Amino acid sequence: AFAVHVNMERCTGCNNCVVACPVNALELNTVNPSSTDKIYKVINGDAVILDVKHELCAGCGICVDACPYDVIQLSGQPP
Amino acid sequence: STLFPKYSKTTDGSKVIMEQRLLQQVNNLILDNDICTGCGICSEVCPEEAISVGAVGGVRRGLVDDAASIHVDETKCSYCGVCVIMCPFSALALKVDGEERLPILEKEGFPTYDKGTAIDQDKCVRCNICDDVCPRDAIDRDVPLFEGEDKEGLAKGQAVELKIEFKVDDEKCTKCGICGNLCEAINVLHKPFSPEIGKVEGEVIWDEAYCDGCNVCAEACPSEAIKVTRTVVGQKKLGNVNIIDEDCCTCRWCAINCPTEAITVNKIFEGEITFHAEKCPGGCSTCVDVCPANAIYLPTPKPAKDMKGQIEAKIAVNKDFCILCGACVNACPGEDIIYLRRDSVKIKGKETDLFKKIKEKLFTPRTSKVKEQPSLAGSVELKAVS
Amino acid sequence: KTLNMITQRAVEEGIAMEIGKTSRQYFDACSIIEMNEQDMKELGIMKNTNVRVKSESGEVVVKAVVGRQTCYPGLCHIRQGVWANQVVPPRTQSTGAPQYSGFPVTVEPVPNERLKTALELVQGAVGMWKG
Amino acid sequence: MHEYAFFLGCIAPNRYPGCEASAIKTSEKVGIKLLPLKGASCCPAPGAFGSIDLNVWYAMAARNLVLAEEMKKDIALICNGCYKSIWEVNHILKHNDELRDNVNEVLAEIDMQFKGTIDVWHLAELYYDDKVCGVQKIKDSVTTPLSGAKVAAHYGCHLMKPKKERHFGDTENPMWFEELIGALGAEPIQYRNKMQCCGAGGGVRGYDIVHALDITNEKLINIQEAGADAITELCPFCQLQFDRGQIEIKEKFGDVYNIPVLHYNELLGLAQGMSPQDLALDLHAIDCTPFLQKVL
Amino acid sequence: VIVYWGSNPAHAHPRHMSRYSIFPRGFFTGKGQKKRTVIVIDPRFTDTANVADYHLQVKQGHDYELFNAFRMVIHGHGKDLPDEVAGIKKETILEVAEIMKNARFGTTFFGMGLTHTDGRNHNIDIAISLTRDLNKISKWTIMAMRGH
Ligand SMILES: Nc1nc2c(c(=O)[nH]1)N[C@H]1C(S)=C(S)[C@@H](COP(=O)(O)OP(=O)(O)OC[C@H]3O[C@@H](n4cnc5c(=O)[nH]c(N)nc54)[C@H](O)[C@@H]3O)O[C@H]1N2
Ligand code: SF4
Ligand code: SF4
Ligand code: SF4
Ligand code: SF4
Ligand code: SF4
Ligand code: SF4
Ligand code: SF4
Ligand code: SF4
Ligand code: SF4
Ligand code: SF4
Repeated sequence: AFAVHVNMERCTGCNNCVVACPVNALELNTVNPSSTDKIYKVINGDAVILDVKHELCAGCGICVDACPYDVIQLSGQPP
Repeated sequence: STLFPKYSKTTDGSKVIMEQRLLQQVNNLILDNDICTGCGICSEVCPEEAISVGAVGGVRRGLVDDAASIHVDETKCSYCGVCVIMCPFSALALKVDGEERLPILEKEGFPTYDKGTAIDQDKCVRCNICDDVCPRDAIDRDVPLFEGEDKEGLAKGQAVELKIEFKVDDEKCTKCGICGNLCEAINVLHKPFSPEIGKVEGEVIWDEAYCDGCNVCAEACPSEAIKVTRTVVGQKKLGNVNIIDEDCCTCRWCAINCPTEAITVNKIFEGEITFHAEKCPGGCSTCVDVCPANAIYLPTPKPAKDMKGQIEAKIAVNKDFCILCGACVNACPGEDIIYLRRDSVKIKGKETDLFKKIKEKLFTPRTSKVKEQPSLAGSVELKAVS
Repeated sequence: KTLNMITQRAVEEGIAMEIGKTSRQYFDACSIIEMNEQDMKELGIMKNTNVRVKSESGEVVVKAVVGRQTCYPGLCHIRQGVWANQVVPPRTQSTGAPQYSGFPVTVEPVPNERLKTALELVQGAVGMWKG
Repeated sequence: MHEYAFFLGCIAPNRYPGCEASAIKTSEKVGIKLLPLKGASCCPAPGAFGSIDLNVWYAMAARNLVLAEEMKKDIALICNGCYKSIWEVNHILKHNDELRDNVNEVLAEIDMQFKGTIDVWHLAELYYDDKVCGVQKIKDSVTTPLSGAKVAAHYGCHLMKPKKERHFGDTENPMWFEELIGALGAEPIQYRNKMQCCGAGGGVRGYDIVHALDITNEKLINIQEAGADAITELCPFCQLQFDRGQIEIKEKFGDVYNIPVLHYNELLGLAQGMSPQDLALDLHAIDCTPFLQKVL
Repeated sequence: VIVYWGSNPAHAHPRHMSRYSIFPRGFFTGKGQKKRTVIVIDPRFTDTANVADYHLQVKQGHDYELFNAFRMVIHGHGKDLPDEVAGIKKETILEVAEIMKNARFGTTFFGMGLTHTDGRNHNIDIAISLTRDLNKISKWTIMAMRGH
């Protein structure tokens, strides 16, 4: 239930934070999908986090490790 | 107001130090963030409900800086030290004044875990497998380091107890340096050359501490002067191998893989963990990355002409090595891929009503969850399975 | 000093051209040297200061910065565009692909000199610089 | 992109133009748009002009306010003294009716009325606010780390004091400006009596230069003892004092510090990659070259 | 296995990685990225190299010698390599070559690193020769990073 922050100023729209998030990958890549909500979607060229109320993230670091030009900061402390 | 109950929480390097000042008495709950594994056996056990669990996967992978695996509300903590006794991999310590001091054990008010480690030194053979497989840096092979990777601990030939005899023909020692221009045992000394005799004359000195049955120098002798022999006296066992007991986590990897069955480890927890592979969303090897006992694996994809219509699993576990910690469950971002349930903790020390409560807390089944409540954002909440 | 050099891409550069080849965004994105920190110290180049990149087939005054994409000691880099092609040598080796990456160049710290805009560069190379 | 009228008083445009240039560039890089104010003048400088006549102080500050009122925009400032004049006259004339009346019948001779419809902000206040560009956005925009530099902050007096008249919180040991310097990557250091006046306020800079310089020298001694490599500031008065006054201290006394004095907007430009020539660091009395060697 | 030889998808083709090469979870690659080995070769430490798992920081212009080293390794007597080739060290060469040999289905992408340096087309054709040689024991497919 952590909080992710995306630096819009250096986001290129690469979409490798959307493809690599394992909560996004739940809908289409799971047998009998449990939850179909998504943290990121690239609207107007930058990654927007729809997870406003910080309910779905799991601090996995797959998205921080994925962005090619580090731009996603993961906060492990309560918002 | 009043100031002197000074509550502080400082991140001194890699140790998160949580403190309570007084004039002369302090209280230091120190968490070593390099050893924490993200299990919650410190949050389930906290009598005072202060320890919460944070971004386990990110912290255990190094992608998080402003947090540890666990957050302790040092205003609520009571410095009992139950967390320090009940943490399987000792990554939490209590220091009262300046020394690691556990009053509850000093008064025998709490049982401790019976990891029960031991290495029968009359059976271990100084092998290197147990140090190699042990996931946690906790097996110590006290063994002089022979020619492998270093200068000889004693010598290649003294790693075994052998019996060798070397003899020469002073009648045929031309005193060329070949005998010791090869072995490090043969040292030929040419005593100074004087026209008195007008000849070369010295001595060939052979030391046991460097020989072998190599016998190369027999025929490296231009004149046939040399002889040798060999055999072992029983057993060698140079050094000792034993287990650090405050670091071992009952994985059974070294016991399962020891060549001579000389290691006696018993798992602290008992139960069962199941993986519903069909619910893993693929590229999320967080569970693999955070498992302390490396029980989890990504099942290797088969080659072609061998798949046989069965495609592959996405994740699985080795129940032989799983220690029922819970880091996998705390880290998985999935919904219910993992099912964890512990049935019996193994202890020494008698019992307590508090310990029965803690057993009841540790033994409730749990599984992952997506979309937990926002009011507790910044921590983890699992699913209670009926 | 010989300081081998390459000319490559960047997202800010692509973004800039699609804003427009005559835009302040394009100017800012392309007028850039991305060299090594060790080379900058050894040459004597203050970070974020104009510098004279002069190869055998031209010359250009370009801002000198340090790039995240770590160039090893002895490499330069201009984001491709007007400024880089002011200095790219035209040798093709009978293939039609000019030496767009890997031509020697000398670098001279020359602050207090302005940068030339894209229009000024091209229209003055041709002889059309009305403004 | 939030839009503000950019007041731009006397010292930044006419002595330290790099400050205003970096202000516009860095504010545009973060989500802020700084629009020129049409025919703005000296905010009647609160010391040297308020000491003479409070009524003409009110009238001139109100004229500056009604320019941006006609523009229908919120003022943005980069000077603590200009903040005092503009913001405080705005606040006083939003609540005091007889003073509104007096200023309005003075301004009616130039076809111009004050109604009190806009708000006044300091640029650092905007950089700190979370609705507008926040500390995290500043960290995002920073592209040159400026690491390994000890930097001493001078808050000034007219931004934060009196706390019964402002809304910035504690005046005894604020840390907000230290967070903006920490965002840039430079480590802000703490020195003795960090909240002391620089000595240039109230017209003392002009009336008694030796007195003002002694007040400044107390600060410079503390800052050198701490070990600063530059002094950030949010006021062109204080920058002028700390910059000229180092030279006047070197000549009137025998004290040498050679500590560069930079506006926070100039440091923000340096962090975001602007060139020293584009910041006009050659227009300062005290050479910035050692600091540039350290941070570049 | 995925090789980006002389290319920089992060800045040239931004959604190449998230659409075609690395991160998508395919049919036979259901595990996604975590079973893909990504090797990036170029003198810079580009953003593609940040995302990658290996990196062969090669001297600019020596890719022909690098390819020849790889192909001698593949043809089998790779012991005749010098101590280092093109700035790359022989053990790392052997590491990447072993990964390439064991690849179930590989793919090589190339760009300006090969088409704009010394030996414009000979770099590309030694790359294609390497691919044709690898298809002896594995399946490998060169592919050009076309721009517009
Ligand atoms: N934003 C943006 N995107 C673009 C373009 C653009 O202009 N702007 N251009 C488009 C078009 S026209 C092109 S053709 C494509 C091509 O773009 P790419 O083919 O992907 O090549 P580059 O982006 O130029 O980066 C090439 C990489 O090869 C490295 N390199 C340089 N010399 C050598 C060498 O000698 N050996 C090796 N191994 N590597 C070397 C370079 O450092 C660089 O990392 O991009 C397209 N995408
Ligand atoms: S940390 Fe994991 S779950 Fe959270 S947004 Fe990133 S990839 Fe998704
Ligand atoms: S991976 Fe990074 S650059 Fe790409 S869209 Fe996500 S945040 Fe932006
Ligand atoms: S290892 Fe587990 S029980 Fe021990 S401190 Fe870390 S999270 Fe708590
Ligand atoms: S010392 Fe006791 S109260 Fe404090 S965190 Fe540990 S278990 Fe909880
Ligand atoms: S694995 Fe067994 S035999 Fe080998 S060193 Fe360890 S204890 Fe001894
Ligand atoms: S090599 Fe043979 S002949 Fe020479 S000194 Fe030794 S034993 Fe004697
Ligand atoms: S038998 Fe071998 S090891 Fe022994 S002295 Fe001769 S050469 Fe040396
Ligand atoms: S018993 Fe298991 S966990 Fe403990 S040291 Fe041996 S291998 Fe490691
Ligand atoms: S497999 Fe066992 S040891 Fe590994 S994380 Fe899961 S419960 Fe813990
Ligand atoms: S079990 Fe959890 S950590 Fe492992 S692949 Fe599935 S979602 Fe990812």
